[PDB]
Amino acid sequence: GSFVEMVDNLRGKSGQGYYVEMTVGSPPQTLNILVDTGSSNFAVGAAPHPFLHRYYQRQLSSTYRDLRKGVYVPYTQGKWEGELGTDLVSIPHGPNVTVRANIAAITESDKFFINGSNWEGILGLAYAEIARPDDSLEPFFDSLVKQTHVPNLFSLQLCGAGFPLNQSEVLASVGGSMIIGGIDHSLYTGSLWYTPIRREWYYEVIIVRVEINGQDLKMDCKEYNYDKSIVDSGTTNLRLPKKVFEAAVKSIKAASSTEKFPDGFWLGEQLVCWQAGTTPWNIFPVISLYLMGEVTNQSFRITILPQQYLRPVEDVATSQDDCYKFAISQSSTGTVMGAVIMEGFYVVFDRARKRIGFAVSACHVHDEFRTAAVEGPFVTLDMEDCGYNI
Ligand SMILES: CCCN(CCC)C(=O)c1cc(C)cc(C(=O)N[C@@H](Cc2cc(F)cc(F)c2)[C@H](O)[C@H]2C[C@@H](Oc3ccccc3)CN2)c1
Repeated sequence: GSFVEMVDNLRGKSGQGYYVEMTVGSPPQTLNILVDTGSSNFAVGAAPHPFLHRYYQRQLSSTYRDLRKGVYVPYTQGKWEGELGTDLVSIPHGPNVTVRANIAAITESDKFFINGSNWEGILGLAYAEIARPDDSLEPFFDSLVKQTHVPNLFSLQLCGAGFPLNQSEVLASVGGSMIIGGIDHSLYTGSLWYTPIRREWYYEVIIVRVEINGQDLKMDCKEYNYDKSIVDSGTTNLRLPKKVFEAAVKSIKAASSTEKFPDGFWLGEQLVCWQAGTTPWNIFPVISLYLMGEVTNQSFRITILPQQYLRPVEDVATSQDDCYKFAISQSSTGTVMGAVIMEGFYVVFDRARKRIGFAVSACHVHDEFRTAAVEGPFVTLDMEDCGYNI
């Protein structure tokens, strides 16, 4: 590992998001910021809110510049409205550089901030095409690269604990690493396999085959990417297009049929619990997603365990039982490879070479019998046809 200064700089968990510490303004104002590869705006709370114990105070920054323009971002989940401006930004546990970046000062929000998450803003790491108001508002990473010598690449290791973390624990625990400008080899095992970034807006990729315990889901691969497939640290679950979700759940139910679970569990709403240490991991299937490779007619696969798609949650009775929620749900906006999926791998966002790399994470949760995996190559034809076109 050659980036020790950035190793272990993240905190959080899949259900509330992973964040990195940043500073904005002069003198520096420290804020915790949600790492979101699923959007492209850098925005921070800039006014009191019930769930924030601190926020950006523009009047106290000598380097603050007002862009005299409003901005509104309606995400799938929540929304915020704010005022645009620029200011000096740094990442304490990151590259030792300071850059002038666009900042949306949030003045109003609805279902955006999360009670107890410990973050006060969001860092959209995707491309300008999806930035609000429009693509003229340069994203943070683009500014960082244009203004410094930092290589055009970042990598993420999100570390799920494998069990519930209470308020005190989640504040003291290391949640992972965000390596800005490089790849740290201590964060993964095995080889890195790369899939092309189909188009630069979201970090869009193409899934060409799906297996549940090795059994082909057997759908037209176009269905897997309808209307797109993205890698999104800003979403907890693996979200799947309606028809794919229905087929996946049917197959996962069949594989785990030795135990019956309530509909509320499969809807991702209610938790299921087992006596301490008795979670029957072995009855649940592994899930493999084959992604387009960099070489013609070649693909590779990433395999996740139920230790990834079953999200640890504290029992309503704070008992000693081990409980979880099903972290796979349906989408009407394409496949979303969220945090629970990223927790199994070290993910390299190689913007310079327009590709995304995957490798088994040194911190993924597993058991003595199975492990997550990244394997290849496989001969796969007409993969271009797996991509969707409106
Ligand atoms: C992460 C903590 C738990 N959580 C949020 C609270 C329930 C989710 O799992 C979740 C669930 C859904 C169904 C959507 C989004 C969602 O919209 N996430 C976006 C980021 C985000 C928004 C928010 F309000 C609170 C957050 F904690 C995180 C991300 O950019 C998604 C949205 C879409 O891309 C865009 C849509 C519109 C504009 C720009 C990007 C694909 N990436 C997030």
